[PDB]
Parts: sequence; C-alpha cells; structure tokens
Amino acid sequence: VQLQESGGGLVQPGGSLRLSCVASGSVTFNSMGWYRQAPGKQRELVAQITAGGDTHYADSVKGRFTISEHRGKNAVYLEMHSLKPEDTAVYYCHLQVPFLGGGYDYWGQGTQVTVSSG
Amino acid sequence: TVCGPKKSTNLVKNKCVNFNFNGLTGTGVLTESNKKFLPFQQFGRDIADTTDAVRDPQTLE
Amino acid sequence: QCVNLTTRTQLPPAYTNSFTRGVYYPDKVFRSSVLHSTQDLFLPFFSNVTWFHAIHVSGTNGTKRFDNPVLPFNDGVYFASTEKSNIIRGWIFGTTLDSKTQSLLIVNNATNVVIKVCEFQFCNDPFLGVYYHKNNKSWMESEFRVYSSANNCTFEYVSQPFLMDGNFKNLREFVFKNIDGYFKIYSKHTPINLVRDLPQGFSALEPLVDLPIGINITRFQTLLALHRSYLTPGDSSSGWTAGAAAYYVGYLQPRTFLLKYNENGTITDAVDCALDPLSETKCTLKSFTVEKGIYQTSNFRVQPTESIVRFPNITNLATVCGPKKSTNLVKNKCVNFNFNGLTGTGVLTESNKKFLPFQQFGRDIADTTDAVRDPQTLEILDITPCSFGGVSVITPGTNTSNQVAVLYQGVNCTEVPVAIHTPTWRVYSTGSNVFQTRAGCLIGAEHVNNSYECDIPIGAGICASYQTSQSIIAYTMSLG
Amino acid sequence: VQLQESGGGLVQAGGSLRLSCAASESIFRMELMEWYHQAPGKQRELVATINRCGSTNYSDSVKGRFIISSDNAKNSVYLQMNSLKDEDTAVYSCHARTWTSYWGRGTQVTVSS
Ligand SMILES: *[C@@H]1O[C@H](CO)[C@@H](O)[C@H](O)[C@H]1NC(C)=O
Ligand SMILES: *[C@@H]1O[C@H](CO)[C@@H](O)[C@H](O)[C@H]1NC(C)=O
Ligand SMILES: *[C@@H]1O[C@H](CO)[C@@H](O)[C@H](O)[C@H]1NC(C)=O
Ligand SMILES: *[C@@H]1O[C@H](CO)[C@@H](O)[C@H](O)[C@H]1NC(C)=O
Ligand SMILES: *[C@@H]1O[C@H](CO)[C@@H](O)[C@H](O)[C@H]1NC(C)=O
Ligand SMILES: *[C@@H]1O[C@H](CO)[C@@H](O)[C@H](O)[C@H]1NC(C)=O
Ligand SMILES: *[C@@H]1O[C@H](CO)[C@@H](O)[C@H](O)[C@H]1NC(C)=O
Ligand SMILES: *[C@@H]1O[C@H](CO)[C@@H](O)[C@H](O)[C@H]1NC(C)=O
Ligand SMILES: *[C@@H]1O[C@H](CO)[C@@H](O)[C@H](O)[C@H]1NC(C)=O
Ligand SMILES: *[C@@H]1O[C@H](CO)[C@@H](O)[C@H](O)[C@H]1NC(C)=O
Ligand SMILES: *[C@@H]1O[C@H](CO)[C@@H](O)[C@H](O)[C@H]1NC(C)=O
Repeated sequence: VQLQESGGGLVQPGGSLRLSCVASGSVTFNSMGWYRQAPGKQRELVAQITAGGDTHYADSVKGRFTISEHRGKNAVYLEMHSLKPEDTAVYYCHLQVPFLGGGYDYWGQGTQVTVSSG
Repeated sequence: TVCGPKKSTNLVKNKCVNFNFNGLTGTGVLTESNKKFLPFQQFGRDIADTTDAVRDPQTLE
Repeated sequence: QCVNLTTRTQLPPAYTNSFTRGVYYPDKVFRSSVLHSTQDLFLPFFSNVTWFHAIHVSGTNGTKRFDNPVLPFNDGVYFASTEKSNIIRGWIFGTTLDSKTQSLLIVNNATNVVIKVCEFQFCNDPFLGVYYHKNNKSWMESEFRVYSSANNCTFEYVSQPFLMDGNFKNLREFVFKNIDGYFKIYSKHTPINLVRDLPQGFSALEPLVDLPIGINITRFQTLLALHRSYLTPGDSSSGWTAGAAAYYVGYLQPRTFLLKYNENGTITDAVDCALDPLSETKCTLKSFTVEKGIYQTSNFRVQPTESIVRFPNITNLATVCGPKKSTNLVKNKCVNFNFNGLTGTGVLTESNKKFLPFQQFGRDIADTTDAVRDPQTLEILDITPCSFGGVSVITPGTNTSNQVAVLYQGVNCTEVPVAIHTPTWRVYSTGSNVFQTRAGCLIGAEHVNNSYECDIPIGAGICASYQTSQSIIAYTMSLG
Repeated sequence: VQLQESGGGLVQAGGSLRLSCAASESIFRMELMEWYHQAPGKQRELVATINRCGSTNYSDSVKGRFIISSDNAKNSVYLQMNSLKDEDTAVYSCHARTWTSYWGRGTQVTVSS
C-alpha cells in the first residue's frame, strides 16, 4: 500500500495535461520516476527527476514533457503536451525509497490515459 | 481490485452523516485534518477510546 | 555454480551490548503525545548481541576467509550491519537449506534485489565475488555463487533500476518476523562515525514490507562480497582493510514495553516493564517520571514445585477411585496435594490435633480444611497456605537517583526467591543484606541506627530515606 | 551478583598481579563497576571506576601503573597492576551498581619490601 496514485482524463492529439503524483505524506526519496506502458509492449522509462535536479528524459519525449517537484505538498508533476496517438497507455510513478542500497520502488499505483481523436 | 471492489457513491464533509470507511462504521461530522499520518498508518486514536482520525481510500486526504 | 572455500574452523564468538535498540512501530495507528503500553516481540533492553567481522585476518600477515555462520531464527531477529563499502549483500532463509524445503533468497546483486522464494540447492559457502581490475580499476566485475539450481518458484520480485557498486561508515538495521505466513521486514538507515560497535542511541524502525510467504523459517545465513581471488588468494590487501565491515545479530523475545509517542507520532522513548523495579513502577504509574514515595507494583506468590497423590491401599479399580498411582509424601514445602480426591495446594506439617478415630478432615472457619488424615499411613497433618504478599518499591525522586529498594509485605524472607543461578532480578546474592521488619522483608536498603524525621513511611515504626556516595537506608523514626 | 574477586596474596615489590572480579549477571546492565581498597589502619579509598558508556577514571595515586579493563567474552572486569610498593598492601573490593549496590568480600594484597 504505502502510497497511492490514480486519476486522469482522456485527451485528444495535440492536447495538454498535467499528471500529478498524489500527495502520500513525507517520504524519503532521491529520484521520482515516470514510466509508461501499453498492452502488447514492455514498460518504458519516460521521465526521471533527481533530488539534486537531474532531469533524465527518453528520446521519444524530448521537448514535450516537463517534470517538476513541489516539496510543499511533496508531489512531482509531469506536464504532457504536443500529444500523439503513441501516448495511449497507462502511466506509473515510481518512488525511490532506499532498501539494502535501493529497491522496491512504488510504481504500482497508476493512471490510464488514452490519446485519440475519438 | 482483488475479490470484488465496490463503489462509494460520493463523499460529503462538514455534515453529520453515518459513515462506513472500509468497514469501520459510525456517525459523525467528517472534516479535513492537518494531522500528518505516517505512510503505513490507517487510523488514529488520540483519546484511546475512539478513532478520531481516518484515512480516505480514494484520496489520501 | 558453486565454489568451495576453506573451512570456517568454528571461530569463537565475540559479544557486545545492545543499548536500547530495535523498537519498531508495532501497529498501523497514529497517536500523538500518548504514552501507550504494548506487548509484542522486542529485543530486550541491554541484551547480548553477537557480532561477526566480515573477513577475519587471523594472522597479522593475513588470512582471508569469510565469517558467515548459519544461525537460528527464533521468533524474529534483529540484524544490524555497519559497513562502508557495501560488503554484505543479503540473507538466506529456510529450515533445511536444501531441495527438500522451500527457501527465500533476498540477496541483491549489482542490479537489483531479486527476492526469490523457490526451491534452491544451496551450497555450503554462498557469496558474491566482486573483482576490481588490477590495472584500470574502473570496472568491478560481479559474479554470484549462491545456488546450483533453482526450481519451481512461488514468488519473485525484481527491481528495474540499477545500483552502483575513509571512515564514512553507514548503519543499516533490519528486523525480521514471521507471523501468520507474513514475512515482515522492518528497516532503518543512519550515518555514523568513529564507532566500531553498536553506538549508544535510540532509533525507531519503520515497516518496509510485508511479504506473503506462508512457509516456515528456522535458520538463516548471511551472504558476503568476496573481494579476493579464491583460485589465487593473495598475501594481503586482497580484502577490504582486513574485513572491516561487521554485522550484529540478536534474537527477539516476547516482552511488554511502555512506548512514548511525541506530537508528530514518531516513537522517541521506550521503557522495559520487566527490567528492574524502577521500570515496573514507571509502567504501573503509566508515566516516565516518578516522584518520591512508596508504590505497590505487583503481587508475589510462592509456586508449588511438585505434586503428591495419596490413594488408599486397596485395589477396587471414596473406594471407587480411578486408576492412579499414589506417590510418596513430602513435608515442610508448598506442594500440590491430592488426598483421597480432595485437591489443593499448601505446605503440610505434622499436627498435634488429637483426631477422634472416626473423623477425616478438620475445619476451623467452615470453608477451609485445616488438617487432614493420610489414607495409607494414618497420621494427622495440617495444611497451611504457603505464602503470598504484595511488592512495594521504595524510591526517591527520579531526578535524584535510579536506586530503589523492594519491600515484600507481610512475608518471611527466608523463602523469598534467592540464590538464582524473564526478569530474574530477585537478589541471587545476599550482598544486599536483607533484614526482616514487622511489615515484611526489605531488600536493597541499609540499616542505620541514626534517627530522623522519617520521609518515606514504611511501617511498624520503620521509615526509609535517601542519604549521602548516596543510597537508601531504613531506620526507626524519632518523634523529635 | 556473586561478584567474587580472585588473585590476591603475597607479592614482591615491583611485581605484577591480576584480579578477576567476575559476575554471574551480565556486565552489560551493571551501569557502573569500580575498585576500592582498605589499608590496615586507614579508611576505605577508591581505586578506579568504569561506567557502561566507556568513561574511565582513576584516583590520584593510580594512573600509570594499573589500568582497568573488561573483556566481553567472559563477564569480568580487569585491574592489572604494575610496580607494586608497600603502601599498596591492602584489601581490595569491586563494586557494581545495577539497581542496588553489590559488593564482594575482597582479597588481601601484601607486598614484601
Ligand atoms: C566442498 O563442497 C561439497 C559439496 O559441493 C561439500 O560437501 C564439502 O563439505 C565442501 N568442502 C569444503 C572443504 O568446503
Ligand atoms: C605471517 O604471520 C602469521 C601469523 O601472524 C604466521 O603464521 C606466518 O608464518 C607469518 N609469515 C611470515 C612470512 O612471517
Ligand atoms: C543480477 O541478477 C539479475 C536476476 O535476474 C540478473 O538479471 C542480472 O543480470 C544480474 N546482474 C549481474 C549479475 O550483474
Ligand atoms: C580497462 O578498463 C575497462 C573499463 O573501463 C575494463 O573493462 C578493462 O578490463 C580494463 N583493462 C585493464 C587491462 O585493466
Ligand atoms: C515444483 O517444485 C518442486 C520442489 O522441488 C520440484 O520438485 C518440482 O519438480 C517442481 N515442478 C515443476 C513442474 O517444476
Ligand atoms: C511448518 O509449520 C506448520 C505450522 O503452520 C507446522 O504444522 C509444520 O509441521 C511445519 N513444518 C516443518 C517442516 O517445520
Ligand atoms: C513535528 O514535525 C514538524 C514537521 O513535520 C516539525 O516542524 C516539528 O519540529 C516536529 N516536532 C518535533 C517535536 O520534532
Ligand atoms: C531534582 O533534581 C534536580 C537536579 O538533579 C534538582 O535541581 C532539584 O532540586 C531536585 N528536586 C527535588 C525535589 O529533589
Ligand atoms: C520465619 O522468620 C523467623 C524470624 O523472624 C525465623 O525464626 C523462622 O525460622 C522463619 N520461618 C521459617 C520457616 O524459616
Ligand atoms: C546500632 O548500635 C548497636 C550497638 O550500639 C549495634 O549492635 C548495631 O549493629 C547498630 N546498628 C546498625 C544498623 O549498625
Ligand atoms: C553474554 O555475553 C557474555 C559476555 O559479556 C558472555 O560471556 C555470555 O556467554 C553471553 N551469554 C549468552 C547467552 O550469549
């Protein structure tokens, strides 16, 4: 259980949205991750923000996605824009809680988002 | 999710209603609280006889 | 595959203290500014914890063997590990550690944690070989050597991200429990410096994972990172500065605890309700600080250490008494007696009450039998309740000192538990010089002839006080 | 705690001796262990003290010749002495304070000079 994350609205190509990681309380982390996965294909690494400020991005999402953090409510936002039918998937946010050096991230809580003209 | 997940209709606050949160039943007025639950906690009891705080399953408010 | 290493040679243990460590959030409740009393599996305050070095350099020139013995797992384990180079990697849990019984492997290799609950064929010496390059020193090659074969799993966890491989030591503490088929792992991390053993301090442990195992565990093992070459073991420096990284093991035990939650709901202090009299009074008052006076904590009663049965010397399968064997008779000792089916507890003594030839029992108060006649050897013997009383704790204020005295009310103390070899503090040494008073036996305080306006009232004209270095004394009060 | 201490007797001036104040109860909950001495015709005087944390103290005439040790393998406190002289002839005792003070019966140390 620990944290929780769901909700999000369907959109059409070229639209905009701001996915938000539900504020689950204060938790220790160093890297907030955003994965995306659709049926018939594997999970793929989309957007990574490090506590220091490193912003890792996949080549397919360059110039369209903006990742940021807000420590007042302890939530990491992903602004998704210039959308195309390739974004029809479920998005998963994974946490960073160190375990034995690092392990058991928290992506299990996800949101379904489909980008289609109808 | 597992077994058969049910629905809750809506949620109302600042209003004396009969509430059933995950099987915990009672009557009261529900209000937004500034207490900060630790991530593994479900309900609190500052008085040692009644659970004065509860965590909402849908939204972690 | 698996590679054999040199024999462990059964190195003698070295022990250390566990200064009030290993208190975890027992429940899933939020409390604030509450002193709450709990009962569960905890590591007792000030306990033996056995500590192993990673690589024992037995010879001053250098020995390069691992110290990973198989240790019992009795209702939970507190496992702490201090290291600076990530030398221990994970743990093996099971009952027989073979193909006959399922086992858990929690080791992480370079990439991820690989929680794997399967049927493993474990070899004698598990480890993960990590080799620095002798020339470039840039790539650290890792090769696991844990299990020969793994079959037909019931669980698997993996982690997608990868993790990278002079006194900046770091402390990882874990607690493992097995309850209702759930493997609970609680974890905590803390930086440290210049402390070789467990440092003095307190640290609550936050639940990390509840893994739905549903199997039995009775033994566990530790997996280490082998820095050297087993094919060509070097003379020296092949390991990490003579096996510096270390790990400490202690075993939980069923205990009660007074637990202090602060305003934020973070556990900050704890108290053992079974460690010494002061702590029992703290738990009784339900507060962390106590003021001067005398407090009644608990009750004391002698337990019957044996049983005796006396049945009549006739077969007849009361004369239809069931088939049971009449054992010998003992006297002057609190035993559980069964005379002709009449059961009870007490101390038996020879009695001078002249029984008439036809009478069996004797009763003075009309609800308790005083004397009795034995059916086999017809002798009259009387019955007494062996002992019982209340235990009071004489104490001055918690500012002044943590010395206390204990008074057992209204009992002889030629029979209070003494010479002992669970809070077995009693006395087990007559270095306190107990001395009787009309109020009972007072243990832990000195006798003094001087008289003062007595402060702590004890009884029968005796009062105690704390005097100056300083300790408790008992004296007969003076009126001025 | 049956904190018996063994090793006393007759010594030659400038020698060394070992005492083995050994406790049945674990020394981890002792919270204080010390050594006192009583000379013939003179009142009792402290030798040395070690607490649970690790702080160590000695009296004025103690440093440089005898130090206090304790090995956590057999529960015991150690006070080894070097360069003994006549005035160190005394009866020694070790004291431990868990929740009530515990004393041992001491041992005689005589120095020939
Ligand atoms: C060598 O390995 C075998 C099993 O592969 C084991 O039975 C034996 O005890 C090992 N010998 C040593 C010296 O480790
Ligand atoms: C190195 O020391 C070990 C034990 O300290 C000893 O057994 C060995 O013989 C020594 N080797 C040399 C070359 O001195
Ligand atoms: C670590 O173990 C995992 C287990 O599946 C494996 O996939 C990975 O290749 C390993 N990495 C190593 C040995 O460097
Ligand atoms: C040189 O460094 C690389 C990694 O940077 C390593 O794989 C290789 O084994 C090294 N070669 C030598 C000769 O040390
Ligand atoms: C299931 O696991 C057991 C445990 O060793 C093994 O003997 C058996 O062969 C496994 N069955 C399959 C189909 O893998
Ligand atoms: C495993 O535990 C169960 C209790 O749930 C017990 O009945 C069974 O005998 C145990 N098996 C072994 C091999 O210890
Ligand atoms: C309680 O937590 C808040 C923030 O969560 C912090 O500012 C405050 O200092 C904490 N109180 C104590 C006593 O630690
Ligand atoms: C309690 O202890 C403090 C410091 O040890 C002292 O200043 C104070 O006077 C004491 N109060 C009483 C009532 O003994
Ligand atoms: C009880 O105490 C008295 C001393 O007051 C003693 O004479 C007597 O023997 C004790 N009783 C027993 C059974 O030892
Ligand atoms: C009180 O004095 C008497 C004789 O003066 C002595 O026998 C007794 O032991 C003394 N009491 C204490 C507690 O020292
Ligand atoms: C506890 O530690 C002491 C060392 O202080 C040791 O001698 C003793 O054997 C240990 N006992 C147990 C049960 O581990």
